[PDB]
This record gives sequence, C-alpha cells and structure tokens, in this order.
Amino acid sequence: VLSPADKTNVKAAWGKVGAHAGEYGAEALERMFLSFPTTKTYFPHFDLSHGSAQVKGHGKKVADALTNAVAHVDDMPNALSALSDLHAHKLRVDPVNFKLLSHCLLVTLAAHLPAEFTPAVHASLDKFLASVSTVLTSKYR
Amino acid sequence: VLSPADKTNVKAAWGKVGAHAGEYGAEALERMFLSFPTTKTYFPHFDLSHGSAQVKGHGKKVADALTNAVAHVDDMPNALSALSDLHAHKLRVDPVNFKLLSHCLLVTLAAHLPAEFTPAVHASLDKFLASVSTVLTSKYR
Amino acid sequence: MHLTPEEKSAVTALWGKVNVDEVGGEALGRLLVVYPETQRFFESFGDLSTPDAVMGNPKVKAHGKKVLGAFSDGLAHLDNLKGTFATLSELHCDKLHVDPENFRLLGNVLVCVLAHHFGKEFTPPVQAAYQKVVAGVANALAHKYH
Amino acid sequence: MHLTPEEKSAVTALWGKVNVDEVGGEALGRLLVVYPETQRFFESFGDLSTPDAVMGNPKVKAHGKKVLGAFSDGLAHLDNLKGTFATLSELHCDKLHVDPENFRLLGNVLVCVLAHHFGKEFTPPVQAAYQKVVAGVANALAHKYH
Ligand code: HEM
Ligand code: HEM
Ligand code: HEM
Ligand code: HEM
Repeated sequence: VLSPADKTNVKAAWGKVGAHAGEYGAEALERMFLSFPTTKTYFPHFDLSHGSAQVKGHGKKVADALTNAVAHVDDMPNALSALSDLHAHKLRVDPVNFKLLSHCLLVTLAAHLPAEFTPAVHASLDKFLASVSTVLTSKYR
Repeated sequence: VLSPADKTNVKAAWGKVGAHAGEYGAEALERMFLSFPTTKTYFPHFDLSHGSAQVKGHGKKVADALTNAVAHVDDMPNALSALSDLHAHKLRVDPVNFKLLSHCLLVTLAAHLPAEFTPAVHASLDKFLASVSTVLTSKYR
Repeated sequence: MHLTPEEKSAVTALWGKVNVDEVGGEALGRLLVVYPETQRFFESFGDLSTPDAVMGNPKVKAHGKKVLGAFSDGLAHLDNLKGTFATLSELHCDKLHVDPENFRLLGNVLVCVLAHHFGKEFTPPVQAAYQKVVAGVANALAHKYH
Repeated sequence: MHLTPEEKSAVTALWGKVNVDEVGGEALGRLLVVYPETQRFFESFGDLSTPDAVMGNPKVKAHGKKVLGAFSDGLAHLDNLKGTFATLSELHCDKLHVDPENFRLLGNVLVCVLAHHFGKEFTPPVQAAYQKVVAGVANALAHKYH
C-alpha cells in the first residue's frame, strides 16, 4: 500500500516529467518492445518500427492515464475503472507484462531525471507502478 | 474477488478434504521441494527427507491456516492478519514462491479428489489460493 | 532440458497410458475455464460462456487433440525439443501472436489433469519430471519469438 | 549467450566507462531499499531502517563492490557464463540459501543504475543487450541449485 511519503514522492517526480510525459511513455514502449519482444504479441496491428506514430500515439495515452492515476492516487480503483475493465474483458494481457512495462518506465525516468531519481523515489515509483498494475488486472477472473 | 459460486465451491471441496488437510499439506510441500528446488532455500533448518517430521508438522500448520481461511472466507485479510505480518517482516519469502505452493496444493487435491475436482471447482480453488497468497503478501513494502 | 534416465523413463512409462485425445480435450478446456483470459485466441470457437459450454464444445475438443498430439510427438524427441518445435514456434509468434506465457499456463494445467487422471500413480517424483518436461516444451515453443 | 556481435560490442564499450565501486554500492543499496525483503540476508550489516542508512552503510558499499566485481569478470566470459559462475552458484545455494529470484531483481536494479548514470548513452538498443546479459548472469548463478 502506498504511504504518504510514497504519494509525495510520486507527485513530485511526475511533476517534473511535465510536458515530456508523452515522449517518455513512447520511449518506455520502445524499450519494452526491444528488450522484451514477447510484448509485441499484443500489438500485431501496430507499425513497431522506430519512431512510428502508433507507438508515439499510444505512448501519450499511457502517459496520460498515469498522470490521471497520480492526480487520483488516493482513489485509483475508481479513477481507473474503465481501463481496468478494458484490460480485463477485451485486451486480456497476461499480468507478467505489466512488470516489464513498469521496469521500462523506471529505466526511462532514471535516464531523463538524474537528480530526481533518488533511492527513495525509485522505491516509491516502483510501488506506484505496481499498484497501477494491480488495479489494471484486478477484474481478470 | 471470489464470487458466491466460488465460495460454495471452496467450502464443498475443502469439506471433502476434511481430516486429511494435514496429510495433504505435507504432500503439497514434498511435491513443491522436488518440483521447484529453489523453494528449499527457505527451509535450510528443516530435515527434508521423505516422511520427515518437520515436513509433516509444517504441513499441518499450512493446512490449518487454509482451513481457517475457508471458515472466514468473507473476512480473509483479517482472519490471516497475523500470518501476513509474519511473512512480511520475518520470513520475507519472494512472492513467486506462493504461486508454486498453490500449484502443488492444486495438484495434491486433484490426485486425491477425483469426483470433486471438476473444471468449475479447479477454477474456484485456483482463485481462492490466489486470494490467500495476495493477503499473505500484501504488507511486504 | 536436463532429464535423468530415470526421469525419462518415468515420463515415458506414464505417457504410455494416456489417451491423448481425451486428455487433450480436458487440458485445453480447463485452460479456458480456469484462465478465462486465454479465450482471446478462440473467438471463432463459439460459445465459451460457461464451463459445460467450454468442456463439451467440439471445437475445443478437436483443438485439444491437435495440441496434445504435437506435445506427444515432442516426448519422442526429448533431446531436441527446439528443433522439433521450431516451425510451430514461428507460427505461434508470427501468425497467431500468442504470448508464450500461455504455454506455461497450459503446462501447469496439464500437470493437474495428469494428477487428476492418475491419482496415486502421479507421485511427487513423477510430477517433478513432468514439470521439467512442460517447461522444456514451453521454452522450445518460445524459442523462435522475435 | 545468444549475444550479437553488435550487442557484445555495446555491452563491452559501455562497461569500460563504469566506476565499479560507485555502481556496485549504488545497485546493492537500491536493491535493499526498493525491495526490503532482500534485507533478510544482510542482518549483520547494521542499520538498514532508512534509505540514507542503507546507502551510507559501509558494509553495503563494500559488498556491492564485491558483487559487481564478480559480475565484471563474467563479462569477459560471456561465451561460458555457466562455467564461470559454477562455484558461486553452489555457494549461493549450499551456504547462503539465496532464492535465485533475487538475482533477477538485482539485475533490473543494476539496469536502472546504468541508465541513471549514463542518461542519453543508455539507449534502447543498449538496454536490450544489457537485459540479455543480466538474465544470462542470473541463470548461470541459479544453474547449480538442487
Ligand atoms: C502501466 C500500465 C498500463 C497502462 C496505464 C495502460 C494504459 C492504456 C491506455 C490508456 C490505453 C488506451 C485506451 C483507449 O484507447 O482509450 C491502453 C490500451 C492498450 N494497452 Fe494498456 N496500459 C498499460 C499496460 C499495458 C501492457 C503491459 C500491455 C501489454 C504489453 C498493454 C497493452 C495494451 C494494448 C494492446 C492496448 C490497445 C492498443 C490499441 O489498439 O490502440 N497495456 N492501455
Ligand atoms: C498458501 C500459502 C502459505 C500459507 C497458508 C502459509 C502458512 C504458514 C504458517 C501457518 C506458518 C507457521 C507460522 C507459525 O508457526 O505460527 C508458516 C511459516 C513459514 N512459512 Fe509460510 N505459508 C504459505 C506459503 C509459504 C511459502 C510459499 C513459503 C516459501 C517457500 C513459506 C515459507 C515459510 C517458512 C520458511 C515458515 C517458517 C517455518 C519454520 O521455521 O518452522 N510459506 N507459513
Ligand atoms: C503445448 C503447447 C502447444 C502446442 C504443442 C500447440 C500446438 C499447436 C498446433 C499443432 C496447432 C495447429 C497449427 C496450424 O494450424 O497449422 C496450433 C494452433 C493454435 N494454437 Fe497452439 N499449441 C500449444 C499451445 C497453445 C496455447 C497455450 C495457445 C493459446 C492460449 C495456443 C493457441 C493456438 C491458436 C489460437 C491456434 C490456431 C487455432 C485455429 O485454427 O483457429 N496454442 N497449436
Ligand atoms: C549479480 C548477481 C550476484 C553476484 C555476481 C554475487 C556475487 C557474490 C560474491 C563474489 C560473493 C563473495 C563470496 C565469497 O567471498 O566467497 C557474494 C557473497 C554474498 N552474496 Fe551474492 N552475488 C549476487 C547477488 C546476490 C543477491 C541478489 C543476494 C541476496 C539479495 C546475494 C547475497 C549474498 C550474500 C548473503 C553473500 C555473503 C556475504 C557475506 O560475506 O556476509 N547475492 N556474492
């Protein structure tokens, strides 16, 4: 469960991401597809080449849902109900993949935000991405 | 989340287990140590020979805790609170291991309860062991 | 795939008593009932809304038979699982887009079906040898993903 | 280690620039803070109640250097990781009782550490090659478990 300082750590780190959210989400996707090619099985309709507009577009979407989760950190299951339904009843992504995307987002943030990615903030981002993932797979069966 | 049908299914199945729980718990452990040897790293202080008494004894305790969870299926997080603290603060067992014990319990039940281990029940039981594992693992960080 | 001769004999001995058609149907059907997310790949199979609909669905039964037949053929080539399944691996990746994690779920469901059918005879040591075999098959089916 | 020439080259060049003392200390420190359960093996190191304590703990720093040193030497044996880490695998299993799943965690923390230090230079292709090496090392360290 996210503690107060965790929420504080996440709001601040995400705060600094700012207008670069979309770019980072796309980068994290690209890192995931290259590092973990099994994740590509979920996107056979996408052009997966470097810098493709589908990845960019999707990167923005993910990044925006994350902003919404940070803004709604105290009430995630409710702010994400529609995405949770979407992943459970339509997309049906195996849960292991959420850990691969979460790791790639961390690597992306660590790379863009050196001063801000302290040991304690790393800890908090990891718990946050983990909670978001739990929320997104909670209606699976 | 367990559904009404799931609860019914778990109570019926566990009821048939009855006064064999202990014996089935020990068997699930033996199965786990032999199929997934990395799990032994958590029991360096035990004698792990076939028929070992520490194994039997520990089998009974695991089985008693599952029985208690079936008896409080509408209040598992509180019924298992003590165990959750134990696993988080002292034992600190990596979560993947819970999936391995759960599979071996399922295998053990399938081997001894042919008439009861129908598809619907297998499904409800797998969900039940997953909820128990989530509770035991909920306070890790 | 480090199998010992006594593991290999245990696996083969038992498999000799398996009706692949029937076990194939039980395993595929149980996969779809216990892990409903795997139904994403079989929408052309019709009604999969309840357990009876899945288990008695003739298309599930026929596909189960095909899956387990390929698996049997692999038990006859334990020393070259990768070569044996190479073309199937490519197929599952490039044409069917199946996340290999699904092969691991099926493996474990199969082990529950084997225990269910054989009871006592599926001892801890026999199960351990089958766990190595299902992991080996899953690894071989994932080997050509790219 | 199905590493590509362009991938072996990517790993090696980046590594030539690594301060092993700093990175080892930071990776082992981050591991204990991000995944507190791992503190179970390090009770004798002192105070690990807070991130500042963990990161400053001189035994944590020193053990990090030793771990990353063994890792370095493995990067020169990429064609035979198993052979290189065999003894270390036996010791992690027989004397230290470390669940190999912890090796994967350290691997990922390490990768985050490399990105944190190298920024732009730690590009997607470079990361992918490092993920292959870190899984490779984890698998060789787990190889002699019984
Ligand atoms: C932090 C975790 C994740 C979040 C916040 C997230 C969020 C989203 C969002 C916002 C959408 C778009 C929904 C819309 O169109 O309105 C989406 C769709 C989708 N996501 Fe998830 N996602 C996550 C993880 C994953 C992972 C792990 C996978 C599998 C690798 C995945 C696969 C997909 C797919 C295939 C789509 C549909 C893409 C399309 O057809 O355009 N997602 N997700
Ligand atoms: C279904 C999931 C599990 C349940 C219900 C369960 C239940 C219990 C119980 C009742 C105890 C005894 C605590 C006491 O003496 O009061 C215990 C202890 C213990 N458990 Fe868990 N356990 C589960 C899974 C696991 C797994 C996956 C592991 C690691 C492989 C594990 C490792 C241990 C260890 C090492 C002890 C201490 C044993 C001793 O020193 O005597 N448990 N558990
Ligand atoms: C033991 C592992 C498996 C083996 C040996 C296996 C084998 C096969 C074979 C022989 C075919 C027919 C190939 C063809 O049409 O040319 C097939 C097709 C297929 N497999 Fe796999 N399979 C396995 C696991 C799985 C799993 C776990 C899934 C998904 C959860 C899956 C999804 C599919 C799908 C969707 C088809 C095509 C069905 C159709 O004709 O519409 N397979 N498999
Ligand atoms: C990158 C993977 C790892 C490598 C290469 C590695 C390597 C080493 C080496 C070379 C030693 C020194 C042994 C000696 O002096 O004979 C050591 C000790 C040790 N390692 Fe590992 N290690 C790794 C990961 C881990 C992790 C993940 C854990 C647990 C979280 C761990 C726990 C230990 C412990 C408890 C010792 C003994 C420390 C002491 O002297 O008190 N190691 N390791």
